[PDB]
Amino acid sequence: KIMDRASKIEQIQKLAKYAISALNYEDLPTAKDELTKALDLLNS
Amino acid sequence: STKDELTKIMDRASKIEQIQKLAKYAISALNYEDLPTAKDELTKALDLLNSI
Repeated sequence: KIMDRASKIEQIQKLAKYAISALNYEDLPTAKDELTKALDLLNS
Repeated sequence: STKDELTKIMDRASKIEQIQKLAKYAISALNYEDLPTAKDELTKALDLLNSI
């Protein structure tokens, strides 16, 4: 469960990195979806 | 208004950099399992992005 949660946190961090990358292209819809997914995941 | 449009490019651009910075801060916060901070940062990032 500890390692599991740590992986969930890794996934949130990865999504945030993906969003940062998308924004280098001003790819707003991609970054919106990735941030939304990171937030939904962090909530649950 | 070349200058005024450049101001806009710089401002919307400043907003995008702030969104990226908030995401970076959230990544760092999560290294400390600091969920409330990361949640606030991602929320602010998403709100700023929706304003563009």
